[PDB]
Amino acid sequence: PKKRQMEYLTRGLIAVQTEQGVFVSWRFLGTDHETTAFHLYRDGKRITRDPIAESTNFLDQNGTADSVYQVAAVNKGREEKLSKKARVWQENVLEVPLAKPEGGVTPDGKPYTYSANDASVGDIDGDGEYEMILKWDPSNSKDNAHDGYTGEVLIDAYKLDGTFLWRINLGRNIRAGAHYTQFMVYDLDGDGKAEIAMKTADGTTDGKGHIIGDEQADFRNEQGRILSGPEYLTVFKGETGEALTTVEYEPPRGKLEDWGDGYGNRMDRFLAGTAYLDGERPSLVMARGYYTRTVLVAYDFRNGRLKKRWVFDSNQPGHEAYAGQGNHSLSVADVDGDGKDEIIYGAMAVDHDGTGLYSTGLGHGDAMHVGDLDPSRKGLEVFQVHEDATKPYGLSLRDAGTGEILWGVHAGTDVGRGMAAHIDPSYKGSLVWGIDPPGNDGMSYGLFTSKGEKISDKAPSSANFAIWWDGDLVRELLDHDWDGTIGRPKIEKWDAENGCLKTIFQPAGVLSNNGTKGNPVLQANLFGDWREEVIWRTEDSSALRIYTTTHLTRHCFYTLMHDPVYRLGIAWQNTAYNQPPHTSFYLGTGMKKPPKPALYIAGS
Ligand SMILES: [Ca+2]
Ligand SMILES: [Ca+2]
Ligand SMILES: [Ca+2]
Ligand SMILES: [Ca+2]
Ligand SMILES: [Ca+2]
Ligand SMILES: [Ca+2]
Ligand SMILES: [Ca+2]
Ligand SMILES: [Ca+2]
Ligand SMILES: [Ca+2]
Repeated sequence: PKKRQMEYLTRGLIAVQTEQGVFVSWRFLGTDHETTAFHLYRDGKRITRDPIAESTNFLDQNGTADSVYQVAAVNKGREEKLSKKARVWQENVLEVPLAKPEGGVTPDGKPYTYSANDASVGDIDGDGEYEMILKWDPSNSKDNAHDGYTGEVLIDAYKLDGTFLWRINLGRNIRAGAHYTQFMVYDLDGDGKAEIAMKTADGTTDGKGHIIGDEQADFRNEQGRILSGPEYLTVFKGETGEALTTVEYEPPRGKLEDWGDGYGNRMDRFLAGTAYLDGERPSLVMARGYYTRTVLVAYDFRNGRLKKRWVFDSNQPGHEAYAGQGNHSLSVADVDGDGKDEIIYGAMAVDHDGTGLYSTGLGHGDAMHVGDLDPSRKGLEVFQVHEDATKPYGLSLRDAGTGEILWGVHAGTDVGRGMAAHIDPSYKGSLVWGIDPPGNDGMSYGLFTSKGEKISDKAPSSANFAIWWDGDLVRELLDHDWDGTIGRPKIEKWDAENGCLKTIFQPAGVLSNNGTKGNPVLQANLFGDWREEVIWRTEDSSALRIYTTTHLTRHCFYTLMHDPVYRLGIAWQNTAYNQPPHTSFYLGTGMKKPPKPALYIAGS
């Protein structure tokens, strides 16, 4: 296999106080050998005798609040350089204080405030530790079709120690809302440091205070929309937030009505992804449209410049059937076995070279999941739900590479949420299900194996994120309890024996994001072992709280950020209606040994 550019990562050693001792976990790196084992040191002294070789975690019954840990890789009996010293966290929470921006007033005299919203991660300085890239959302942010002015969108960078690095202000000409700004954080050129790409406009102010274009320009109409004036695409330096290059946004508006309405409702439907279109280095993919005209534009970033790679446009001859298929998210994976990434754009797919891969014709939906959902069947599968009541299926399971529909279930109505996850150890692969979102009819559309066997008419009442949280191979479920105004985050576990969800984590003082959608700020394997961390905002957005597991595992996996599908999932997590990340391999009961990551480290 081709070796993919990936991020340098430190051991990511953490230590957390529990009632039974100090829980320690660290990364198994893509550069480690399958036979690599580990020694642990507490207060300078080795506390392991036999190197730890079956996991990258440890419960130290002799650890105290004052203990300091280091880990060393061991290969062929030879021990390597010890990690940085890790101190013991008092709780399984790392709190990152925020510089909460002050609210304001829109032109119509209506006040707004800010809350901490979607995030992404990138290593902006190349030291092997992630920084947080955080989007602030004003309290007046808008669904496209709802009129009204919005507060300016702000994007911040923070170090995990709470250091505020910079703020980008997108300015008055970028409307706030789920479907507008899609911020892509990645080391696009391979120097070892992440940059940030997003759509910008006249009046966007970068991290060093430099304004893009005309500072005086105001393209907001009486309804608070921006439907005129230049549109730009900017790559910002990770370290400083400074604009590196700005180009014209593609595709341009053209005649408004050609998108299907004159209000920009369909036109201003943006998505973004990072994809290894050559199977070796990342490319940037900025997308516009899914209900009607659908356009994906690929770029390569090198030596301070964006260069257009290709354009997929449903208006192109032979591509008409590709319109109306995109979801409020996209997925990225090598689905056809050529080593190169394809874009799974909801109910259709675009090949690595920008040609049409397939269109299912099943139409736009609000959730999708690409992974090895049926490990008995060669290749990846796509499970998704569908919104159009007139279409054949409310939920569909297909071959990811050919688009062949393996099975589907008719609904004759919008199926607004869906999940695919290994929640039942007695089925090798994912169960899949569809349910109504909160504040709707509370309907279930069934729980099925990925082969289409109906387990029950009543599906798990959570269909949002799935998260590896505890020690076992089953995936847990992340959602919230929505009360009509706010959501209280939770992680739940499926009880397959009696067909119910049990709450296993529900932290106080934090809120979910994006209304009924109930998103975390971010879910990602940020540090420690292969289990995933989760970030939620405090109620007042004075801080982010990053939660990490303290459940001991007997299982060992390479860090998920070194997985070619999972890492790209983190990059698109913020995109429109946030979707959860998946592994390129089947992780679950009865799994075969995963292949070691085929990679090289950017920046040597
Ligand atoms: Ca860093
Ligand atoms: Ca870079
Ligand atoms: Ca491929
Ligand atoms: Ca291909
Ligand atoms: Ca939708
Ligand atoms: Ca499969
Ligand atoms: Ca589990
Ligand atoms: Ca972890
Ligand atoms: Ca989002």
